Amino acid sequence: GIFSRVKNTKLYVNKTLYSEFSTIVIGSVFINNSYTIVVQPHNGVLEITACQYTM
Amino acid sequence: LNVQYRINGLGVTMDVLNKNQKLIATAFNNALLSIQNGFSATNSALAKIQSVVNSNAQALNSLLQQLFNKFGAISSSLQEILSRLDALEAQVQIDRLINGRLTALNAYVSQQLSDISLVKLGAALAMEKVNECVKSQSPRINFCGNGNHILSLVQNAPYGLLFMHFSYKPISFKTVLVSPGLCISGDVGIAPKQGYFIKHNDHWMFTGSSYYYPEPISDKNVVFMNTCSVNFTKAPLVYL
Amino acid sequence: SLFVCSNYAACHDLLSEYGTFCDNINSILDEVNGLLDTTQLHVADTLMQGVTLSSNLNTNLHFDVDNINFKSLVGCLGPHCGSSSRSFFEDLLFDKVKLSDVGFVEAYNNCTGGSEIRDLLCVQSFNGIKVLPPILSESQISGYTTAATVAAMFPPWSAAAGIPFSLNVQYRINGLGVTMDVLNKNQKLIATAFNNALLSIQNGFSATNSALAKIQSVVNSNAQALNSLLQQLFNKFGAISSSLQEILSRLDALEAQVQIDRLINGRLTALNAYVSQQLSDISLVKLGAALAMEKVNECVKSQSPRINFCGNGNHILSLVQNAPYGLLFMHF
Amino acid sequence: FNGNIIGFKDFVTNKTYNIFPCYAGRVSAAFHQNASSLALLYRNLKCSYVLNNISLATQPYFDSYLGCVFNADNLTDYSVSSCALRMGSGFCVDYNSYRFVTFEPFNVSFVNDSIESVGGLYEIKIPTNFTIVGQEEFIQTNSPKVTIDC
Amino acid sequence: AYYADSGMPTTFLFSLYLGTLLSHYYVLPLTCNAISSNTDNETLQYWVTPLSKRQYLLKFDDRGVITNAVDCSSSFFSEIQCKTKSLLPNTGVYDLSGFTVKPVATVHRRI
Ligand SMILES: *[C@@H]1O[C@H](CO)[C@@H](O)[C@H](O)[C@H]1NC(C)=O
Ligand SMILES: *[C@@H]1O[C@H](CO)[C@@H](O)[C@H](O)[C@H]1NC(C)=O
Ligand SMILES: *[C@@H]1O[C@H](CO)[C@@H](O)[C@H](O)[C@H]1NC(C)=O
Ligand SMILES: *[C@@H]1O[C@H](CO)[C@@H](O)[C@H](O)[C@H]1NC(C)=O
Ligand SMILES: *[C@@H]1O[C@H](CO)[C@@H](O)[C@H](O)[C@H]1NC(C)=O
Ligand SMILES: *[C@@H]1O[C@H](CO)[C@@H](O)[C@H](O)[C@H]1NC(C)=O
Repeated sequence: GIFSRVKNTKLYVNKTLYSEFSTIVIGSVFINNSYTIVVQPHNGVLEITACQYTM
Repeated sequence: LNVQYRINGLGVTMDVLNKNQKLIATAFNNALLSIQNGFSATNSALAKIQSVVNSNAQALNSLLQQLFNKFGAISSSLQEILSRLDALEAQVQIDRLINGRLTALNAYVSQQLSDISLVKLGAALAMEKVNECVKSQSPRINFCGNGNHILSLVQNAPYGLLFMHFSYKPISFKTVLVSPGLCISGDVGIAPKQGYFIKHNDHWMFTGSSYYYPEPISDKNVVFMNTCSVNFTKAPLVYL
Repeated sequence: SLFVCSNYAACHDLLSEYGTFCDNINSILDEVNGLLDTTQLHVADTLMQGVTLSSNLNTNLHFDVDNINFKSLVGCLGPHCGSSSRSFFEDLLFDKVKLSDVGFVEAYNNCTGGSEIRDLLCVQSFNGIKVLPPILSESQISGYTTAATVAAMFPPWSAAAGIPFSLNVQYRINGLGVTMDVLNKNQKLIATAFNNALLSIQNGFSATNSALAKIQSVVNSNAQALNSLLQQLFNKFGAISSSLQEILSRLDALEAQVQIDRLINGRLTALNAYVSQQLSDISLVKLGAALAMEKVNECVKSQSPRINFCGNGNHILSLVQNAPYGLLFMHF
Repeated sequence: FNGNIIGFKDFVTNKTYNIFPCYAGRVSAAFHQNASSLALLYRNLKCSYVLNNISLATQPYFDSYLGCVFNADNLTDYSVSSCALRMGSGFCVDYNSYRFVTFEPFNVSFVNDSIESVGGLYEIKIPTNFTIVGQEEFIQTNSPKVTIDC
Repeated sequence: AYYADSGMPTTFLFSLYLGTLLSHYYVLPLTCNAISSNTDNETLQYWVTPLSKRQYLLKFDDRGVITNAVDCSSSFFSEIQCKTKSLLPNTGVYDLSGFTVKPVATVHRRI
């Protein structure tokens, strides 16, 4: 098991304030099997892809 | 009269008790007030009473938690084991769980019988104190009270009994010259009944074992003997 | 986590959710130790209920008076007796019983400093079955007994109802029937009789005396119980082996869980039976301690008209001396 | 006698060895509600063995009869008549860092009077004032009648 | 999976059934044109910490909010703290059953 803490990166854009960080991925072999899970954010909302597709 | 007669067995004479009965009355009242106000603190009586109550509650709670233990099975609830598993293949699987609960109950009742037997022995000691120190009094040392015991009242307590061992404790002492044993020059000994012999201005007087009070020599405080020993204070003019 | 299973990870990992079945064992063991040290404290309290010693009391110098030998009942020297702990009689009693508090701490201390493996205490103490020393060492109890014995004779008298030892035996023997006309003229005979009684008592431990029989029986019973408990770990219990390394190494870590569950619950129920028997034995020891305290404050400190209680026959006096895991009385 | 291994003998060097079990014991740690540190005490051990087998010394410590105690200054001369953290053999520890001291539950009542008899008389402290005190005692006579069904 | 935007502890998100034993984890690099911008923007501070089978003493308030937790394995203090289920245990001696000894591994017995 693991534990990861993320510090918000308050980056300022022209008249807009956003915050984006890295993307975390978990797996065992990273092939068309093992049920890989990728968790990535898109400007304030998390998107999780639990599909076991190739990379 | 009971406290006055019982306090004589320790050594103090009635010459002081008869003139200080009000002191005994106020001492008893103060003792009862101290006993009644003693439960507010961490008294030993409430400690063992709450220990017995909490021990019974802890035993019942531990027994109830035994039903929630897995015992090597998949779960502890009966509905899950008889619903998820088939009614035909779960018999041998539930047999170990049911005999485990039965042996746990057997161990609990065995410990309960042992504890109840200990309770019976304690009750025997309690009845012995009730009919030995409360109702009457016998010459036993350090039994009805850790010290100079006088009386012992009884009051009901939650799951047991409570006793008021009215002891006898002194406050101030006094240095004095004592002399156990004495004998007349006519080849006859003298022994103190309950106390010692104290010389006081060329005169031999007897005092109690727990109260310095020089009283004259009489027959109720002298154990007569037939011949004098060797390590006795030789002193004439002490004829009775 | 020591006697239940060795210092491994597979056994400790399974003992997380199943660890609630050993909490009651630890609690009952703590309760047993509580009864033991509370009874020991009550015994130490009843041995000095009304003692009153003197500051100018030289135990090593002034220890004999009125033709009666008290050398074996005195065991301290100087203001602080640090080098001297027990008396001569206690030394003779503890010489034949080496498994005392000092013996246990010596056997446990000389386990890693360099010696020869000839005892089972090192294998017992390294498997979680250790014997902690009592809250009061044998030296403290021996000093308490010595103080009581000395206070019973030197003024002020405490354990002799406020009367000298010679006067106590002379007044007590009158209750049996003999008058003081014979006792007053034969005080030297009583003194030499007491000296001969002490000599016979001291020299009686060399043979198969009843005191050493029960003392060694108690020590051997405790050692046998600990050995039998340790042998339970070596039992197969229906498994292929008894060692944890073999069962967690030869068999797979996934299919051995259900197989090790029966072995672990068997060891736990064996421990539960052992602590139950230990509680029963400790309760019996508590009752025996109650009887011992009754004799201490009923026949040693004072005397009451009771028949065949302080001695099988015409009892006169009853001295007290410390013994390994108990007390010893001299029913004169 | 029981049947356990205690040694062996190598077949390649003709050497014999005696197997001695290594240290696998416990450690006692006394804690007080008003304190912050802990008084670690290793029963039946030497300070050199603990320092050469656990870690380096970082807290004040000294040897003792029971073993090597940590974070507790030893003071054998001091005596207390009431202790709450008993360690055994008449030794107690208490928060002032804890201090290793000795405890005696009860002490005899020493007096400044002579022992021998001068002129055929002795010295005994007899009372002159008295106050009847009241003690307490609870004896468990009845117990809750528990019932369990089948 | 558990995430928490506000507060110290974290809440539940979901649970699935995979069966396959997980063995790795990675951090995808960012082909981003503006990350530092000549030390004028926030950089990356991604941290990870491994876990193990341990046990704590979680204290819940009147509103069910975690405030203090005992490690139970950091030192002997945590063991005594979580042994009696109290942040400030009572006085007395505490025999720590389960003291670390750090032994060696023994395998492949030879005949
Ligand atoms: C895994 O899926 C990809 C799809 O892009 C495919 O090209 C590849 O051949 C697959 N792997 C195997 C071993 O068939
Ligand atoms: C008490 O008796 C002993 C032996 O009979 C004797 O030596 C001693 O002098 C006596 N004590 C006194 C004060 O005479
Ligand atoms: C070891 O002892 C055996 C037994 O006598 C002997 O034959 C042999 O030469 C010795 N040395 C070695 C290296 O085996
Ligand atoms: C602990 O400290 C508090 C601080 O006021 C004090 O009131 C209390 O008596 C102390 N208790 C002990 C046992 O030292
Ligand atoms: C600690 O104990 C030793 C004896 O084991 C003693 O010599 C030493 O003085 C003690 N330390 C003190 C009192 O500071
Ligand atoms: C005995 O002590 C009590 C304690 O309060 C005191 O009130 C009383 O006056 C004393 N007796 C005498 C005779 O002074």
